[PDB]
Amino acid sequence: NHNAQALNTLVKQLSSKFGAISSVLNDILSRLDPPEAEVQIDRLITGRL
Amino acid sequence: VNLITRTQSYTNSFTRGVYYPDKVFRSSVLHSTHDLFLPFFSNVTWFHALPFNDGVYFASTEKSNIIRGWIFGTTLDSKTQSLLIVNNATNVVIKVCEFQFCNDPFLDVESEFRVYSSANNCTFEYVSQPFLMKNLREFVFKNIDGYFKIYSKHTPINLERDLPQGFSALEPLVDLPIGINITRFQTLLALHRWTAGAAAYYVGYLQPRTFLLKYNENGTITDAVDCALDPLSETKCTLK
Amino acid sequence: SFTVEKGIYQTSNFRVQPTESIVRFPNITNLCPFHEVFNATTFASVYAWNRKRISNCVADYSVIYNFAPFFAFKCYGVSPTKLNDLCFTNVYADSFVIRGNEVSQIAPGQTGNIADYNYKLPDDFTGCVIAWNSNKLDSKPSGNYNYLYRLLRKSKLKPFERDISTEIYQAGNKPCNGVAGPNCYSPLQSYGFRPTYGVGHQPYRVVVLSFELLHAPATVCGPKKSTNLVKNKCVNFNFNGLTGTGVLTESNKKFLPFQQFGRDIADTTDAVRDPQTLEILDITPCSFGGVSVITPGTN
Ligand SMILES: *[C@@H]1O[C@H](CO)[C@@H](O)[C@H](O)[C@H]1NC(C)=O
Ligand SMILES: *[C@@H]1O[C@H](CO)[C@@H](O)[C@H](O)[C@H]1NC(C)=O
Ligand SMILES: *[C@@H]1O[C@H](CO)[C@@H](O)[C@H](O)[C@H]1NC(C)=O
Ligand SMILES: *[C@@H]1O[C@H](CO)[C@@H](O)[C@H](O)[C@H]1NC(C)=O
Ligand SMILES: *[C@@H]1O[C@H](CO)[C@@H](O)[C@H](O)[C@H]1NC(C)=O
Repeated sequence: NHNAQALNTLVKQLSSKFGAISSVLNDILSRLDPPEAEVQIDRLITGRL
Repeated sequence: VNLITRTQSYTNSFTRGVYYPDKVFRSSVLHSTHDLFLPFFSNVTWFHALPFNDGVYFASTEKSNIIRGWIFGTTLDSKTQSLLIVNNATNVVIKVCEFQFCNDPFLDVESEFRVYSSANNCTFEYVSQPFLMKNLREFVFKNIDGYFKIYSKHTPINLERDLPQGFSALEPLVDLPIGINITRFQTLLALHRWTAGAAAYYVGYLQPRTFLLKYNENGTITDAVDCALDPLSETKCTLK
Repeated sequence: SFTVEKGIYQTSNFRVQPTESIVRFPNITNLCPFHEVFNATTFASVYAWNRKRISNCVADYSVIYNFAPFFAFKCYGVSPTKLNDLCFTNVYADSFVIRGNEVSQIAPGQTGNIADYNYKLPDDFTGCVIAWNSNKLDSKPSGNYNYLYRLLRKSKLKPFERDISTEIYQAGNKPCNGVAGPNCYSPLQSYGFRPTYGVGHQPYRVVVLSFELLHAPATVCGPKKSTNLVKNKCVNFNFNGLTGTGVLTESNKKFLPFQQFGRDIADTTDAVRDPQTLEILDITPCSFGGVSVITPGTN
């Protein structure tokens, strides 16, 4: 039970935005430009770490 | 031209008024959703200008086809737009023209002069298959973010004077991009001509609530839990 | 290190590479009425701004570039050079005429008479603002007074709110009783446009475009061209904006006639329907894993 709960929580944490426009990198890459995507990417990186 | 008198009564809603929130398929899962729903075991009105508030749950069981279409508007005047829905044998017509409605708009059966004096400026018109089709018809209307969402369901029912006990998800019918205010609504009636009959219906109001819905393996919702009804349901929602 | 002891070590990972790409945009061939919004020869006043709704058409932006050189072309939530590839749910267009120096007022989180009493934008606005000079069209030599703006109002304006009331504002305790007496002033002020006016007071035509991203199945896109459909291979796909990579297989899922996508316990996409041919397809991730190296000692 503990192992399954931990893995499920870790997987579910991937859908949080942490203060960005979206929680998916693929759309941000194909919707914005390079000089402004890093600001959104940094928050996701910090949260997932 | 006034031939209608309305009488009021009160009854219990039980667990009725559940609709699919989105267009996402799910199976064998329990999903939590915060949205406008009809609270469980609420206090619905039975009728034999009404405020719209944040959405309306309508229920009918008559087969005489007396009910057909509805009127939605803020001041119910030709100075502002007002949604008009008319259901008929072949099709359904939806308009947003600033009709000059009368005090008691009733169909003549089929001159619309009694319903409204004249038509005028408007942009949206819609024609489709009629919404209507021992039978209970339930409808949910809500206007939000410039969209008029209408959900409906038709179900066979035995001879019962009140709402039955069970579960029936309301599949979406239409989502019209109108974007106007709605404050009051009225029910349209069709009287043969000028006999005056009688009709009855159930009215309830929606509230923002958190629900726990159960999807079967097979594409349908079969159970729901209202998290704010009592401590037991709160515990159920907390434990998922 | 240059020496390795006996054992098994984890070095790196591998993933199967994609084969090709799949595009499944809808096949509607209408053209969105962007041309009608512009060069209409008549633009309403700022206090009563036109609002047009655009949906169910293929949107192209090439006409905008060749329309006219722009005083301002500022897009907030989208890069202006990528609008030819995205797909939106519904488009809103608002056009009017304003003074040259007040262009900066049109922006999220701004203040000013036009900002608070004429036209207010939301803080989370996601769209574009276009402003270009129209001194040669809406500037009478004697003066054009058809363009009016509200000046006095009791309270601010909510985002995307329009007021058309025309009553004598009361700035004092005594009532105006319907006359333009002392302390009582008209709510609307008429602009004065002449060709002799310097830059900063000449009229400017402004068009604001608002999008709706990540919503119900989108309709406003399609400058690109669709492709065929392949299955049982590591391929890239783009279904009406939903982009990804994986393996597409036949699905035994009973989709209701109004659902479009599918999700699981982990809340990730695992099924989709083809817009051109109504058919449910399952999506599976391509193979990936780790690599271990087994070796005795280097000696
Ligand atoms: C419902 O409301 C009415 C008045 O609003 C009240 O008289 C009645 O007791 C309530 N409960 C039921 C079960 O009708
Ligand atoms: C029913 O409504 C449709 C839709 O406008 C209309 O074409 C048809 O004539 C109507 N039928 C009658 C009997 O009026
Ligand atoms: C409808 O609205 C337009 C726009 O304001 C107005 O010109 C017209 O007089 C109104 N009435 C009719 C019958 O068109
Ligand atoms: C609708 O009516 C309400 C109340 O009368 C009013 O506050 C609002 O400005 C009107 N218009 C819209 C678009 O809501
Ligand atoms: C679920 O759907 C399948 C396929 O349509 C069917 O075999 C089964 O009877 C359904 N179960 C229900 C409706 O409870």
